[PDB]
Amino acid sequence: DLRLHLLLNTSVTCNDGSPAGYYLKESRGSRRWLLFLEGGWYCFNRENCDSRYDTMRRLMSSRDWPRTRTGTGILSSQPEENPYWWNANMVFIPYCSSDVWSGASSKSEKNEYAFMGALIIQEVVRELLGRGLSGAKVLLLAGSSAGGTGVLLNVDRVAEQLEKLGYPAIQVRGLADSGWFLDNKQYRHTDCVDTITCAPTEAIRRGIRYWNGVVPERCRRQFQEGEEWNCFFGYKVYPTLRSPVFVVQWLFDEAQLTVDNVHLPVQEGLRLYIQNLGRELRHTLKDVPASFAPACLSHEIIIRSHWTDVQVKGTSLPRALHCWDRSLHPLKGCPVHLVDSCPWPHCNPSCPT
Ligand SMILES: *[C@@H]1O[C@H](CO)[C@@H](O)[C@H](O)[C@H]1NC(C)=O
Ligand SMILES: CC(=O)Nc1cccc2nonc12
Repeated sequence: DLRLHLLLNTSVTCNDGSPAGYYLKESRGSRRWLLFLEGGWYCFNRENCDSRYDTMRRLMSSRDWPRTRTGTGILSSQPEENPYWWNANMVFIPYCSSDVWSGASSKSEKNEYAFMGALIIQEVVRELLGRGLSGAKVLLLAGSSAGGTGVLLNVDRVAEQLEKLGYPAIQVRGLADSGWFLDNKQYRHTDCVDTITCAPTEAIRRGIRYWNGVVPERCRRQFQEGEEWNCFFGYKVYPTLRSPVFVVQWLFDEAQLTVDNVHLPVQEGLRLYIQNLGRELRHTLKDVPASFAPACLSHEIIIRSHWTDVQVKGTSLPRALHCWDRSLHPLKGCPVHLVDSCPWPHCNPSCPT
């Protein structure tokens, strides 16, 4: 299990002012640290953040958090379930800021909620240094869904922060799972009048000004003021990053199809859209040298119990991540770029059922 630790700096809080925290399994005999970022959508105005506080309060408050948690998938400590990093120090950071890990605004008398996702990550890193992280050699920042996007938004921040604090020997890397979205044309169109009819391109623009959200500096200087929402999209923010990032993304992500207003007898018009979405996602990963993109209709992977089962062209995800490890020291029989080529959901037989 991983034990809960509330942040000693109580000014860094969840949405409702309660302090944030992290769960930790520690491993003396290892200098490897896995920091996982939870996902769970977002909220971008007063009224849908109020609805989130009624039925998704654990994603906005820590007052009801459990006392331990069990690592699963890549966070497991059993080699049978986690052939990749079973012996590493494990950290699980609950997602309680609803800002795609981008906010930097406290609760005050102008703000009903606090959005401090970007600062939650700083404070966890700073407080973990005094518990072993100072002697680490690799800090892998991972996350799923909204946590996957938060990896891309924060991976260079964690590197830069450890450089100014006097720890230049720590190698910061990122693993973004199911956070590689496309701002594409929709299957049916609705203009942003409320929460259900507001596309992510436009909800995130409102979110940034509501959250006071931050983006990677070098991406900000490209799109400049008013256009920071572009940096929330994988193929646009990835080229500006310096830290090595491994990208995992289903070719037909269910969250991508949801925001595209697709709900699965498919006829022609829809057949082309689904096929065009798969080819478009492969085009964006063409220059991503460390990637893993099966042709399945699913969502999330790296922390599910059976994350070892999916294979792309004979290679499982934990093997590709191990091949990634060696490349950071083309390897014979140990590939890192694994993107399916068949063009319909479940054309790969190892897809999750
Ligand atoms: C707590 O965190 C805030 C925001 O990062 C910072 O301004 C403040 O100095 C911190 N306090 C301590 C005691 O570290
Ligand atoms: C759950 C989550 O974080 N979703 C998203 C983040 C960034 C861009 C997106 N485009 O569609 N969905 C997006």
